[PDB]
Amino acid sequence: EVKEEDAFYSKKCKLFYKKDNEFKEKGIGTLHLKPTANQKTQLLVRADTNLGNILLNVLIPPNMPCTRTGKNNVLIVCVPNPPIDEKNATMPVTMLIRVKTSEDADELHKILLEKKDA
Repeated sequence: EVKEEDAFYSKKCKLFYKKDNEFKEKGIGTLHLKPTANQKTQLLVRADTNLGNILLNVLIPPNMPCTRTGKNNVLIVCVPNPPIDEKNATMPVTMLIRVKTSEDADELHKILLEKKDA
């Protein structure tokens, strides 16, 4: 039987932001998608390491572009919280999520589209 959990979509993955035409590992952790007080979806990512620190906590906006790269890779434009850049703080940054199975990637991208739809 399937256990109960707040987050409907939970899978391990690695975050990576684009800085100076390069990708830097933000921090290994697991993504947790769960509904918020509002009709919107809240995005949260817990650190894989023992230390349970928030890697990225933001709210899926109404307008968000999607970019599916490779087979098991996924890219999305969103505001990093906390923000890495001080000047571009307001402006979002490119983030890439590398999953274990190319299957998880597709699903992850698909869901998002639906989440942003409503």
